[PDB]
Amino acid sequence: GMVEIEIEGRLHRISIFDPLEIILEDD
Amino acid sequence: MIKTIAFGRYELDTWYHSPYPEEYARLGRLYMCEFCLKYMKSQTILRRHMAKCVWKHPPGDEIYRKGSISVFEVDGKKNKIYCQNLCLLAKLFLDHKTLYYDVEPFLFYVMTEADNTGCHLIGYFSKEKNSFLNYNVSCILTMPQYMRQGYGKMLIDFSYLLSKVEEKVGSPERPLSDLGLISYRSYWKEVLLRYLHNFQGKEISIKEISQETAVNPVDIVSTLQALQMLKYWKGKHLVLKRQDLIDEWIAKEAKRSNSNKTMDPSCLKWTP
Ligand SMILES: CC(=O)SCCNC(=O)CCNC(=O)[C@H](O)C(C)(C)COP(=O)(O)OP(=O)(O)OC[C@H]1O[C@@H](n2cnc3c(N)ncnc32)[C@H](O)[C@@H]1OP(=O)(O)O
Ligand SMILES: [Zn+2]
Repeated sequence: GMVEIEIEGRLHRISIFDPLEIILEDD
Repeated sequence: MIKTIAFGRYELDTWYHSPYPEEYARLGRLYMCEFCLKYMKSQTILRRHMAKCVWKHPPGDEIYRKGSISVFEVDGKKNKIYCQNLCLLAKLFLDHKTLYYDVEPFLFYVMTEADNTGCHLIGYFSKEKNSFLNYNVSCILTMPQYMRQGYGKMLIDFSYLLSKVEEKVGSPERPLSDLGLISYRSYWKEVLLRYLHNFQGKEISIKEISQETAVNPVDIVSTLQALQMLKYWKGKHLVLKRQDLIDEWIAKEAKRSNSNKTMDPSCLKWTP
C-alpha cells in the first residue's frame, strides 16, 4: 500500500494507511 | 468519413472516425433521432421517424432526478440497440473508445435535461457490470453543445456517488484522454480541498480520504502532488495546506452555490 513520487528533486515512498501530519504553512 | 450530425436542433462537427455502416459513412452526414439515437440519411427520413417514435427520454430506470436534470440507468443487455447507437455516437468524440457492439456487459448512465418537448441528452458514462479492476467509469462524454458548462464534473461526481453507495472506491478506466485527465484533475482538486477544509483533525491517512470520497488512493496522492501539498520535513511526509489554494477554493465554492450545476445525493433513488 505504497506510492512513489518526486518532491523537489528527492524521491519518496508514501504509505496509504499511515496518518500524515497537516501543517498550515510554517518553518 | 462523417463530418457532421444533425442532433435535435444542433448541428455538430465530429472529431473522430466511428464505424457506422459504409452507405451511411459515405454521405459524411448523419441524421440522428435525439431520443432513440437511431441514425438516418436525410432530414425527410428523420422527420418521418419523429412522427412515429414514441421515446421522449432514454430507456432504463430514472435513478436521479433534480428538476429538469435526470440520470437514467440503461442496461446494455436489456436495451442493446440504444446502447450500441450511443457507443457509435460517443466514438465520434472519443479517440480511445474500444468497443461499440458488445455492450451487454455494461451499464450506461445517461444524463438528460428536460424542456417541453422531452428529456434531451447531455452526456453519459458507461460502467462495467463487474469490473476486475474496480473501474467506476469505462468512457465518459458530454455532448459538444453542452461542453464546459459544468455537466462533465456533475457526471464524474455522479460516478463517485454510485461508488459511495456501493461501498467501493473507484477510478476511471485507463487510458484517460487528455480532456478526461483535465476534468478529473479539476474534480479531484475540488473534493480534496473540500475534505481538508471540513476536516479538523491533526492528521489523516490517504485511506481515510479515499473512504470518504470514494476516490482511489493513487488519484488522491497524484492530486496532492499536483497541488504541491505533499512535503518531506524531518524524515516524514506532511500534507501542507496551501493558503492560496484554500482562499481560491472558498472563492470557487462561493459561486458553486448559485451555479445549480451540482449533483445532490438526496435526489438519488438507487440500489445496485
Ligand atoms: C475513461 C474515459 O472515459 S477518458 C475519456 C474522456 N472523454 C473524452 O475525452 C471524450 C470527449 N470529452 C468530453 O466529453 C469532455 O471533455 C469531458 C466529459 C471529459 C468533460 O466534460 P465537460 O462537460 O466539458 O466538463 P465540465 O464542464 O464539468 O468541465 C470539466 C473541467 O475540465 C475543463 N475543460 C473541459 N474541456 C476543456 C478544454 N477543451 N480545454 C481546457 N479545459 C477544459 C474545465 O475547465 C473544468 O476544469 P476547471 O474547473 O479546472 O477549469
Ligand atoms: Zn427515435
